[PDB]
Parts: sequence; structure tokens; C-alpha cells
Amino acid sequence: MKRTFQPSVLKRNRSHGFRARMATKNGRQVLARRRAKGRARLTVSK
Amino acid sequence: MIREERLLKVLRAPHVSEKASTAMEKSNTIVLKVAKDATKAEIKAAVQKLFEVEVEVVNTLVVKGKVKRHGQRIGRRSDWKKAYVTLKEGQNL
Amino acid sequence: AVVKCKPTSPGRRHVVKVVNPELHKGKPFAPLLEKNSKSGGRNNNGRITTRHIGGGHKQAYRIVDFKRNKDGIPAVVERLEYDPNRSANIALVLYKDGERRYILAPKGLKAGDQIQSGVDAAIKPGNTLPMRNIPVGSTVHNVEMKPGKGGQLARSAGTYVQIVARDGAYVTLRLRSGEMRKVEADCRATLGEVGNAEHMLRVLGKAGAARWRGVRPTVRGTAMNPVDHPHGGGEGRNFGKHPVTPWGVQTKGKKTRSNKRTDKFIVRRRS
RNA sequence: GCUCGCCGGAAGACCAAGGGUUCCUGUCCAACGUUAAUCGGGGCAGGGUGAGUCGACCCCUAAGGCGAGGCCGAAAGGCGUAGUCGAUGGGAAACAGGUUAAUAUUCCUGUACUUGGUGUUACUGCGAAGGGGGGACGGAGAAGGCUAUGUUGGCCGGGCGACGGUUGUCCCGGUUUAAGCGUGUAGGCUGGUUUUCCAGGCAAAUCCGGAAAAUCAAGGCUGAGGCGUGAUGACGAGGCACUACGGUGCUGAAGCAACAAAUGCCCUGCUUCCAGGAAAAGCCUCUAAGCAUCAGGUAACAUCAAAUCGUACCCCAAACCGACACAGGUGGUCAGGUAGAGAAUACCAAGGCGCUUGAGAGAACUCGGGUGAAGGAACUAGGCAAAAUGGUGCCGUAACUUCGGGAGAAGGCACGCUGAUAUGUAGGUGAGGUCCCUCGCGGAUGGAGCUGAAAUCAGUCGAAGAUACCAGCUGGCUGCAACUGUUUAUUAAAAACACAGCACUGUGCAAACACGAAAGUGGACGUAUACGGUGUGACGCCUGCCCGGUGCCGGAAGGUUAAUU
RNA sequence: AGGACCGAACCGACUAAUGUUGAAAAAUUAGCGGAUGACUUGUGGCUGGGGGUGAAAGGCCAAUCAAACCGGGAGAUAGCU
Ligand SMILES: [Mg+2]
Ligand SMILES: [Mg+2]
Ligand SMILES: [Mg+2]
Ligand SMILES: [Mg+2]
Ligand SMILES: [Mg+2]
Ligand SMILES: [Mg+2]
Ligand SMILES: [Mg+2]
Ligand SMILES: [Mg+2]
Ligand SMILES: [Mg+2]
Ligand SMILES: [Mg+2]
Ligand SMILES: [Mg+2]
Ligand SMILES: [Mg+2]
Ligand SMILES: [Mg+2]
Ligand SMILES: [Mg+2]
Ligand SMILES: [Mg+2]
Ligand SMILES: [Mg+2]
Ligand SMILES: [Mg+2]
Ligand SMILES: [Mg+2]
Ligand SMILES: [Mg+2]
Ligand SMILES: [Mg+2]
Ligand SMILES: [Mg+2]
Ligand SMILES: [Mg+2]
Ligand SMILES: [Mg+2]
Ligand SMILES: [Mg+2]
Ligand SMILES: [Mg+2]
Ligand SMILES: [Mg+2]
Ligand SMILES: [Mg+2]
Ligand SMILES: [Mg+2]
Ligand SMILES: [Mg+2]
Ligand SMILES: [Mg+2]
Ligand SMILES: [Mg+2]
Ligand SMILES: [Mg+2]
Ligand SMILES: [Mg+2]
Ligand SMILES: [Mg+2]
Ligand SMILES: [Mg+2]
Ligand SMILES: [Mg+2]
Ligand SMILES: [Mg+2]
Ligand SMILES: [Mg+2]
Ligand SMILES: [Mg+2]
Ligand SMILES: [Mg+2]
Ligand SMILES: [Mg+2]
Ligand SMILES: [Mg+2]
Ligand SMILES: [Mg+2]
Ligand SMILES: [Mg+2]
Ligand SMILES: [Mg+2]
Ligand SMILES: [Mg+2]
Ligand SMILES: [Mg+2]
Ligand SMILES: [Mg+2]
Ligand SMILES: [Mg+2]
Ligand SMILES: [Mg+2]
Ligand SMILES: [Mg+2]
Ligand SMILES: [Mg+2]
Ligand SMILES: [Mg+2]
Ligand SMILES: [Mg+2]
Repeated sequence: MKRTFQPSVLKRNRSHGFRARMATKNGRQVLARRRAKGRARLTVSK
Repeated sequence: MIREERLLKVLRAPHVSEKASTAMEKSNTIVLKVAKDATKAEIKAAVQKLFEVEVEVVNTLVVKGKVKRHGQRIGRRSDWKKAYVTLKEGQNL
Repeated sequence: AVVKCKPTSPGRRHVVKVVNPELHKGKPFAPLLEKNSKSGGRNNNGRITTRHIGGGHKQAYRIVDFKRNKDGIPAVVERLEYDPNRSANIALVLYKDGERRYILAPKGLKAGDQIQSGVDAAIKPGNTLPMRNIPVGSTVHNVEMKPGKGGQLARSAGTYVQIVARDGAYVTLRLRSGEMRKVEADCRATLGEVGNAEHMLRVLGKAGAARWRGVRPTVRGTAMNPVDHPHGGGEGRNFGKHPVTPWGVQTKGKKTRSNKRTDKFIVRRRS
């Protein structure tokens, strides 16, 4: 049975990557939120 | 021309292993741990100057570090560059 | 030529096809082609704005001369061609100076025919003249509505416009819909009717044939639920309401034209 | 190690995605592994991934994204121009052999190829953000020519058989060779060459397009494979000799032909159809402002350069997606033998496995199967399930029908093997010889050799010859839906949805309509033979009466009636 | 020629049995339908929550759908247990 998670590094980076987050005001807000919470990994990039 | 400082820094250590010995004995190729940012030209220049030998060609590859363990503490070794440099059968350095 | 297929399969029984022996069989004239990719009925917001569009055969766009602005230079018909972008056939024409163009092929236009545009052209099918220089009662197509804008009226296969009257700076046309419209007398028109009049006689014969043309199925409002159509709902076949569009406007007789700007140019509605 | 069993269009091999050291070696068995474990994809330590030619990076664009100015919008922002990104597509170049415990088109051996720079020489009108050509494109079908590959014969090496026979018409094994270069073949396309002129290609052009004459009509482009070379090389059964029994070194024969043949190649071709089948650059070419004995260009020779990143390992899976070492899912490539139409099926080759609890016993009952006296649907809601039919060739086949169908209707006969026809027929292929010349990868005759159906006649064995695997049950009456399709991912596949056709109605183009506070966009680079909405639902015969109610359309005399004043 | 026929791959899911603390949060086995087309499939892209998409089942929108998920108003309110 085909499940929901079908990995693709390019689609992952384009949908949730650092540059995609930086592209909009709301993505920058999520980055600021994660920095304030002190997440050790801001995005999916690594 | 590449300066003296760059060539003095690009060579880190001679590599030691069975494959290194086989290559040295057969194809007169020596194996070196070099700088991560060192290109084939810099490696050739540094070997020609600091070792005083003659070089045909340089082969390079990057070795990825191993993800290891130290008492329930994940740790990763660094990446390093490896160079197969062929000396033209006249020195036996 | 209209011919019906033999019923050697259920999908072929009712197929009626329009075959024209005189259309070109090779590839079209390449320097007059463009790419024309499909939209699916989506606008630049990405939303479906016109339903029932999608798929169908890949098509290339042919640049057609609707203006006919090369006055005074004769042109000869080189070949008739198939155009996937419109119901009419088009004709490649060669000008005396070495320039080639596509035009809408009028009825009776065949290879080797001679065409011309300008004020000093003969009253022959395929020739383009300002309507000031076209006799009253003529039959034209590719009719302009503004001078130099290009033809916009009577462009579909078998269509034509009759020049009913003429006075002053305007002429009175009778449109294909049955509407009387006033047009500036300096707008240009091509003599004759548009060709390929047997186009209405084709019978697609099966659903896939309409799918080849890029039209998706229509779902009746009475077959869905009231959350997504005013006609929806019911235990069995139920209607009990006045027919409307999916957005709630009455769809059997209610008029939607509202253009006070162009109302002055309409002598009488199609009725 | 020897037996046995299983897969073999995979349960073998190689890529892409995804994962990340799981790869190799030494060591260890606490925990992990559904048991034990000396073993492991477990722990610990060390080793391992070598590129001018493969891929990325790069040049070029698609869908789409972003977007200087700009237009729009309380703010935030939205759309979009010039631009600039964006592969799943276009664009230069490498093959064979050997080698590691683990890499190899990357290392080595041999032989190649591509693009750019620097110099020398010779000759010479070069030049782009511009023009032209090219790149450049669909479905289906058919033939012909090939190759991969296979079989057989010939040849070389070995053998003479644990039990009757086996010096032969016997048995086993091998019989391999690339890119590149030269030839330019089967075949596909198109008439060449030279002048003079011209409302076109935003300017110009010698280039493209167009007009008119002269002349010759065979020239030009593309092209699998074959042959030669590459290659006296490499590889090679086997033997000789060591081995710490893994493996190491050398020697090393033959290394041909015929036939058969792909879904691969010629072919981005040919024929045909309608639903009419990317873009841009690399490339060739034309000139412009300009430069003008400089630059630039053509060609030969030499030298230099080709950086950086990836490269281990799994990849139908115990390493990816499924919480698991989970009967699930996962795109592409390769494709042997015998039988067979076949990538079905059965048994096998190469190669890979026996699925990480076993040992006994031989109760009821459950699961998966085999057989069954006599009866044959009496079972049951219902023939559910099971049983049965099942191939090829030939004969034969009803009502009805939209004349296609129905139809494989139904039903019936033959089928193995041996010999002869005929020491191998019909056919296919095709050498030597001979003849001709545009002399060659040419042609005409020649038929050796090879391969080889189908049938007829006789004979013969069994209970049975489509003997296994494989492989339609058939017929009659009737409701519904015309038909192929679609649907409740995970209790409903249908009579439901769609459908071709029919009708009503809107819409004159800045269209109606839809998404949008708007700018704009789709409709549509379409124009009433078009587009939207609604109902009905192939086809045949048809579709009767009612406008009082509600809606919609038309009208604007009279009554009423907002802001306003 | 064909939304033609029989039939593998491939795509589906009509029947029965098993399984139901499963090998599996939808499968296995034996049969079954389509199989050149309104086909199927890889890669990438677009549509966003009173919104999308829907050959229309209130189907689907990450094991969630008559209004997704996450965070917030928030200790909503609860004549009820
Ligand atoms: Mg090298
Ligand atoms: Mg519609
Ligand atoms: Mg319809
Ligand atoms: Mg319903
Ligand atoms: Mg409603
Ligand atoms: Mg009712
Ligand atoms: Mg009622
Ligand atoms: Mg590890
Ligand atoms: Mg291992
Ligand atoms: Mg123990
Ligand atoms: Mg244990
Ligand atoms: Mg390990
Ligand atoms: Mg490298
Ligand atoms: Mg763009
Ligand atoms: Mg934008
Ligand atoms: Mg701006
Ligand atoms: Mg770019
Ligand atoms: Mg690509
Ligand atoms: Mg390996
Ligand atoms: Mg061969
Ligand atoms: Mg095929
Ligand atoms: Mg590898
Ligand atoms: Mg297991
Ligand atoms: Mg599994
Ligand atoms: Mg699949
Ligand atoms: Mg099989
Ligand atoms: Mg038992
Ligand atoms: Mg039993
Ligand atoms: Mg039985
Ligand atoms: Mg019995
Ligand atoms: Mg009996
Ligand atoms: Mg009986
Ligand atoms: Mg009974
Ligand atoms: Mg009973
Ligand atoms: Mg049954
Ligand atoms: Mg049975
Ligand atoms: Mg016989
Ligand atoms: Mg009844
Ligand atoms: Mg039906
Ligand atoms: Mg059906
Ligand atoms: Mg269901
Ligand atoms: Mg079902
Ligand atoms: Mg518009
Ligand atoms: Mg209906
Ligand atoms: Mg079919
Ligand atoms: Mg079938
Ligand atoms: Mg389905
Ligand atoms: Mg099944
Ligand atoms: Mg069928
Ligand atoms: Mg309902
Ligand atoms: Mg769901
Ligand atoms: Mg709600
Ligand atoms: Mg509150
Ligand atoms: Mg509370």
C-alpha cells in the first residue's frame, strides 16, 4: 500500500527550505518563532 | 603563480595503509592527506617544490567522516581530502 | 464531403465526418507558427474560471492576417490548410514581393486564385475593401468594427455579414445572430462567405471524440447535493424550483447584457 | 565438502529515487536478532570511494516562480514589463584487456577522441542586442535490409566409462575479440549550375523569399550493417609447478562456416489518418554602426588547459515508504535452452536462495487439498461453493438485427509414434563455375551446401495421443441502462454519474460568465457553424391539453412611492 | 480502421474462503474486469479551508472532512454526570 510520505529532497527543500521560509513575511515569522524557542534546527535544510 | 604560503599549507600528512604501499611499490604513486580546499594544481606545485620531485598527475577524492559514539554521545569525524599523486619513476621519494 | 462511418463498433455507428480532399497534407508553414499551450480554464490565480476545459490534442498556433493591410500588391493562393485553432480553413497566400501569409479561406477559394486588398480592388471573393467601396447588399466576412483593428465579425465556418444600408460615416450590417449593427464606413471587410460550411454536419459519435477537443464532462446541478448547487438535493428525482446557474442567477430567459457604452451602435437586438 | 529441494521476465544483473558507512578486514557475544549463536545489516577498532571523455556543475529553454521601473491596493500586499531563474527535454569528447579484502569506462596496459588558449607560417573582409536556415518534434500500420543472439556442422584439446553395449553417425569442453580509422553499401530525401531583376525578411545583405532566361540533366545530402585495419596484440580449454589448500607464476591449441532470428538498428525513414502533433541555445549563414596595411577570419604545425563536486554499499529491498529483520508499495534497463503463439506456462542455464525456533506424536476440532458406492440441486434466501467446459485445423451454425452483428451461436470429426511418397517434399537461403560492363560492398545465369513446414497412404502401442502445466460451460424467457467508460481510498460498482445526440436560453466582443475591494486574468490570441448556463440522454416512432398560481420576458396610460427641495 | 476481439505485463476490485489481540490500522489465496485508450506511468509545477478539487459518492484535500491541521481568544459555556 502506498503511504503518505514519499521522500524527495528537491521538493522538500523547495517547500520547507530556508530560502523558501525567507521568501515571505510569514516564513520569516516562523523562523523568528523557532529562534525564540531556541530550536537547534531552524528548517529542513540539513 | 601560487605563492609560498599556500603551498606550505596545502600538504597535511602522508597517508599510511596497505593500498598506499601497493600504489607506491607498483605505480610509484604516493598518497597524501591534503587541505580540504586544495586543488590538483596546488597539490602538484606543493609536491614539486616542498618535496623536490617531478609529478605526472594528481588524483583527488574526499573522505567523509564517520558518525561514531562516545558514551551515549553522538559524534562525527570531519571530512578530509586524499590525493593520489604519481611521481614519474625517477625519484623513489 | 460528408460521409458516415460503418457501424463496425458501437463507437463508430453514429460518427459523421467532414473530409476535404483539397487540404494540404504536409507540415504547415513553420515561420508562421507559435506555441499555444493549454490553460485548463484556469486564470492567473490558478482557479477554474470556465468549467469543462482540459486535455485534448496538442496544437500549434498559426498567425493569421485578420487586418489585410498590404494594399495594392496582388497575392496568389498557394494551398489550403487545416487549422486546429478554429472552425474555418485557412489559405497560404504568396505575394508578388515574396511575402507569405495565412488568410481565412472564403467559400470557393482554391489554389491558384488571385486576391488583393485596398480601395482599388475588384469585387471578388477574397478581396478586402473598405465598406465605403463595397456595394450595398453585398456579403462579406472578417468584418472590422474599428478602422485598422482587424476583422472580428463573421469569422466562423460558413458565416457572413450582409450590408443592409449605408448613410454618412456608418453602414448598417445584418449580423449572423440576426442583429442589426452600425459600423464605421471605413472599416474593412472581405468579400464572400467563410468556407467549410459543412462543419456543422459533423457528428462526434462518442464521448472520447469530444475529449480529443479538450472539453471535460458536464455534471447536472440536479445530480449533486444542495451544498454545491442550488439545484441539488432530494430523495430521488426532485426539482421543485426555478432553474438557475451554479451561482444563483436565473438561466432560462433572464437577460444579462448591460453595456450602455455600445448601446448606441445597436439598431435592433437579435430578438 | 557431498547429497536433496526452491527461483530463474527472478527470489538473477545494472541504473534512477531514497537512505548514509549498512561496504572490507580484525576482534567480541553483555544488550539487539522472536530460539541457540562460534554468526550478523549488533558492539569496538582500522581500512575503503582516484575521471578532460560517466553524472552534476555549465550553455539553452517548458510548465511555472521571482520580478528594476510600472499598474493596483487601509497597512500587509496583488498583478505584471524589461529581465532573471526553473528539467522531467536540446547542447563536445573512450573503448578493450588486466588488477584490490573492499574502487574502477576513474588505477595500469594498448589503441583513440573533443573543446578552448598561446606561438609560428600561408592566405584573406572581418564584424551583432539584428535577418535567414537548421535544431524541430503526432497516432497507427507495413515491408524490406540487418545485427544482438541461438542452433548445427567443421576444427582443436581431452575421454573409451562403477552394470548389458560404447573406435563411433560416440561423449565433454572451447571455438572470443571493442572504440576509433578507411571504405560509403541495402536504403531515404531532393533536379543541379549560371546569370539579370524585385512593393518582402522593421536598416542592410553576396544570405532567405519571389520573377525571368541560358544550359546540363546527373549532381548533392543522409545511411544500419558488411569488409579492411585496430590485432604477429589481447583473451583463451588445458597442462607444468608451488600453496599457509585462499590462491600464485608461466606455457598455452583451435579460434571457421552455414542456417535461424528479435519488441533492438536502418527509421527523427516510408504509407496512412485526423484529434493536426514544445521552446530556446549550441550550429551554418547574411550583413549593420565600425575597424580598416590593426583587429578579425581560414587552414597546417607545436605547446598548454580541461578546474570543483559525486563515485563505497542497498536499490522489488532485512539498508527506500509501511512504529518491526513487517506475506504490502516502489520508475527504468538486460532478457539464454527445450517445448510453446507468447515476456503465458512447465522443467532448466548463468547466477541466487532453503524464507532466524526446533524435536516428537499421528486424538477431537479448525485451515489448505485428493478420492468416493447409489442418487444428482432433493441443499439453500440463491447452484454460494465445488464440479464441469477449455487447443488447432476442418465441416456446420437459429430467432432477431441498427445489416456491422448475433457467432467461438449450438453441434461434430481428426490429433501419438514409425515408414513411404521424398536416402528431406513444397519452400526459404545460398557457394563454386561462367558471362557482361557505368570495375564494384556491381549485375545476369548457376544451383552445390544448409535449413525446412503441411498433407496423403500404410503400419504400430495404450484404458486414454489438445494425455502433463496451460486452457470458453452452454441454451431459453424477462426488468433496467443504448453502447466503451466513472463512482462512495477502507461494508454500496449499480438501475447511480458521464456520454455522443436533442432542446431551451443567455451572449455583438472591452461578449455573456467566472476568479479578483482593484489592477488584471480565464473565456480566447476564439467571434454566433462561437462561447456559457440549464434540462434530457444512442437509435426508431413520438412528445397531447392548461399561462388561473410562482417565475421570466415585453409595455409604461392610470394609482402609489426614496433621497432631494 | 476500431473509446473492435481473446489474452500476459500494467491498471483495477465483482465473488468466496481465510485473517479479525492479523503477516497487513483494508491484506492473502482461487476465480474476476479493462488491457491503442475518456488508457496507464515517472519527474516537476499550479489550485488552500466557507476555500480548493469533484464523469457528483457530501467523494477527496498527508491513516483526520456536512467545513483540514497547528497555534491563539481559552480556565469559551456546561440549569448536566
Ligand atoms: Mg588519471
Ligand atoms: Mg460547459
Ligand atoms: Mg452536454
Ligand atoms: Mg447523490
Ligand atoms: Mg443552497
Ligand atoms: Mg419521488
Ligand atoms: Mg412535487
Ligand atoms: Mg554503524
Ligand atoms: Mg558484511
Ligand atoms: Mg551465552
Ligand atoms: Mg539470543
Ligand atoms: Mg557491523
Ligand atoms: Mg573526481
Ligand atoms: Mg516565464
Ligand atoms: Mg510577479
Ligand atoms: Mg517594484
Ligand atoms: Mg538561465
Ligand atoms: Mg534533465
Ligand atoms: Mg563492489
Ligand atoms: Mg550473427
Ligand atoms: Mg512492445
Ligand atoms: Mg559501485
Ligand atoms: Mg525473518
Ligand atoms: Mg517486506
Ligand atoms: Mg507500479
Ligand atoms: Mg513464469
Ligand atoms: Mg491430520
Ligand atoms: Mg478438510
Ligand atoms: Mg474433487
Ligand atoms: Mg459420489
Ligand atoms: Mg459413480
Ligand atoms: Mg443426471
Ligand atoms: Mg429446492
Ligand atoms: Mg428445503
Ligand atoms: Mg460460482
Ligand atoms: Mg474448479
Ligand atoms: Mg507423421
Ligand atoms: Mg418485473
Ligand atoms: Mg450502463
Ligand atoms: Mg462497462
Ligand atoms: Mg467502499
Ligand atoms: Mg465493493
Ligand atoms: Mg479580455
Ligand atoms: Mg437522466
Ligand atoms: Mg478494446
Ligand atoms: Mg482482454
Ligand atoms: Mg478506483
Ligand atoms: Mg487476485
Ligand atoms: Mg473487452
Ligand atoms: Mg445522500
Ligand atoms: Mg484521508
Ligand atoms: Mg462550521
Ligand atoms: Mg474570552
Ligand atoms: Mg474547561
